[PDB]
Amino acid sequence: EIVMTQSPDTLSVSPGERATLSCRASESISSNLAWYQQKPGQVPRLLIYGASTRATGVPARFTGSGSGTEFTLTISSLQSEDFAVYYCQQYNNRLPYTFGQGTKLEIKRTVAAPSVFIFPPSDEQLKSGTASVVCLLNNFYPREAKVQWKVDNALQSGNSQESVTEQDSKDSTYSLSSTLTLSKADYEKHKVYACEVTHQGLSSPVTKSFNR
Amino acid sequence: EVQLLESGGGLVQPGGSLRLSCAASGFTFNHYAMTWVRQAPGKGLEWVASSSGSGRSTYYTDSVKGRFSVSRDNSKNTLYLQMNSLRAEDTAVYYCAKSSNYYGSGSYSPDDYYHMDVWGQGTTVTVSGASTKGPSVFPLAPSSKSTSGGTAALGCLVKDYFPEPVTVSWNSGALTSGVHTFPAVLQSSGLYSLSSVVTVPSSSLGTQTYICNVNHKPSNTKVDKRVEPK
Amino acid sequence: TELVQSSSTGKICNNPHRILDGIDCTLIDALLGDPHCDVFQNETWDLFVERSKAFSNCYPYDVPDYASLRSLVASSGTLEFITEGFTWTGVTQNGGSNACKRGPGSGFFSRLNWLTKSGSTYPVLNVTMPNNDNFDKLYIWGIHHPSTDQEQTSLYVQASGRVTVSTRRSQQTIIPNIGSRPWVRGLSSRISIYWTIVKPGDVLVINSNGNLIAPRGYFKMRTGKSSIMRSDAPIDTCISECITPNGSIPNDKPFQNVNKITYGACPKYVKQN
Ligand SMILES: *[C@@H]1O[C@H](CO)[C@@H](O[C@@H]2O[C@H](CO)[C@@H](O)[C@H](O)[C@H]2NC(C)=O)[C@H](O)[C@H]1NC(C)=O
Ligand SMILES: *[C@@H]1O[C@H](CO)[C@@H](O)[C@H](O)[C@H]1NC(C)=O
Repeated sequence: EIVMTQSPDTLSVSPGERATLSCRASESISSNLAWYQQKPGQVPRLLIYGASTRATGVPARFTGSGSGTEFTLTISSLQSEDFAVYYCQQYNNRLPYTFGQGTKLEIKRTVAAPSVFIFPPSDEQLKSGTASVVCLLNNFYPREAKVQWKVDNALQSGNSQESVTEQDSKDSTYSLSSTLTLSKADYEKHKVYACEVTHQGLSSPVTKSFNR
Repeated sequence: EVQLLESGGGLVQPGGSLRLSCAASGFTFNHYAMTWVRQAPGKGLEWVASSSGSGRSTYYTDSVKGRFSVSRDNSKNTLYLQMNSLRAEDTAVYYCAKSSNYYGSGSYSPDDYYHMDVWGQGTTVTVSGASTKGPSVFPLAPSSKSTSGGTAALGCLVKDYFPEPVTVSWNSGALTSGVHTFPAVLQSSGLYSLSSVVTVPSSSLGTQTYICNVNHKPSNTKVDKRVEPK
Repeated sequence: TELVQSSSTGKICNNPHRILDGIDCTLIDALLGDPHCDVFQNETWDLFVERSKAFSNCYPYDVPDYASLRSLVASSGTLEFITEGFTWTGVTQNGGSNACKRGPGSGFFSRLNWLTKSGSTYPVLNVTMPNNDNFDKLYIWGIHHPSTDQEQTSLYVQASGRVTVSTRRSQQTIIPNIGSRPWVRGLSSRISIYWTIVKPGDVLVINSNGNLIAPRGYFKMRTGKSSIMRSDAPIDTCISECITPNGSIPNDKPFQNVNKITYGACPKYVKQN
């Protein structure tokens, strides 16, 4: 079992700046290493093979180097099209193919605090026995954010899920939606429903809450 | 042009079987090793199985041995993947991919596996106990708690549908600025849920109507829910 | 249109063109002498037909310059092989592999000679075969890529082999690439097949200190108007001057849309149906 390890998991760099992605093999694969690029909802595309050879049509700002167990892919100046997930891959070393786990190349920008809004359950949904409370974190950077559900100051666990958008095409921020789901009976047992948000753009955690 | 056209993906119960197909064109099919690559939701690329140019040599990742079987009909320029006793962890988009040559055009390496030249468009297989179901659409009403200055956030909660995907637009595509449609989350029930929000001028909440258009094609569901302030 | 031939018979007519059906064999495997392709020895053709069901059953190999070799042999229209008395001093000849069974036991490509050490030495082989004939000689040879360093030294003593093949014009040196490739018929190693044309008045020089897959002779080359075609259509005793991979067509119309590839007197290809 040859193991392909990529580092870091996420690389944050400004548009127009240099970026270097690393890939390591648990044993020597000589130069039988390829780099692929994949955008969300898109097929992977070949960039480098033979560790250092640019594929046809790949711009000159992409370069690869290394042999044996360590490999680097360098982009000399990032363009908007370059922010994507990059995978390295060994080929023909006893097993046909092995992929690295991938490195996300993410747009670096200044810190931006989230706008926090809370939505009580709709009366239509409450008529079917389920209550969903939605908390929205709008246009924040960096991605790391802690959303805690507090019901009468009691910290909720195991009854919420969240999802995050991709970086916005214009301001490069993230948005997050967290949904707390309780039964109708449980929902009516309590008064204060609060969304507590911790983020680097905020001096202290921000709580958004409502009653009834 | 070299083309790889995939088909055969779908929804199957756990323990079920599926057969994937990869029709190739634009190259001498039996000269090139062909392989299957899969990508689980929000995870990385994983090699599944490879077949030599002739098909007489096959290889499998450990987690599919004895369950998956790669074959090819070189008279039809088609690669196959027979998937038996499917498990939930087999849910992924499955790509077929053509090995490149090594020495350049006019060379011949049917038993070697080089950097992948061309990929299929992908076919999705979903292994779950859930049955196809249309979503329930609930409004996320604008209020003072969703209003900052003169801008109000409103949205739609699209809950409990299966399988992926669903499409959400606002005012039949007329409203596109400030829209955020989030990725779907898989709930513990085996059903999906997502929300779509948009920020609009608060002064428009009295006159302009805001409708989210939800479309779940795998169940032929079309819902247009008007989001009213309250 | 009425000027475009759009339909085919679905069969390849063997009159007037002499058709050779490759069946389970590619022309290159017939050239190399894959054991299940032995029936094609010293065969001849106007059109060689390669089938998609063709397979290899010998040592796993690649051919860096496959298309050019295939075309040169197909255009020649023959497989006439001439045995030459190479002297390989100090090495063991006729190596065999169980990935290339010839009958009950192990075997090898019939036209190639797998050389290995004798005793505990593999000397620097140095041989010269002049072309004192009036025709061109085609030499097929190769190099063994062992799977491990241990296999390399077990077979050739030297830790790094080399095959150098020259004429009076130029010299070509290949260095083996040691490493484990995916398993094929029990082997992680590979062979790379190379070829050299030697013209009248030129010479063939082979020098190697290991890993040489030696020639046993040459193919007698000729300038012909034969060809090769990939087709699964059955061969039939009919009559057709024009042959496509889809099958035979009449050549009375000025144009045809059946296939880009044709052999014989054929209408000019157009895309329009
Ligand atoms: C002759 O053979 C060629 C190659 O097999 C055929 O070309 C393909 O035919 C299939 C038939 O359904 C089409 O789906 C493909 O789109 C064709 N591809 C190309 C590149 O042409 C061709 O149709 C055959 N014609 C006849 C008359 O048999
Ligand atoms: C091979 O033998 C010939 C004849 O003796 C000699 O001239 C030549 O130099 C030898 N090869 C090399 C590489 O020296």
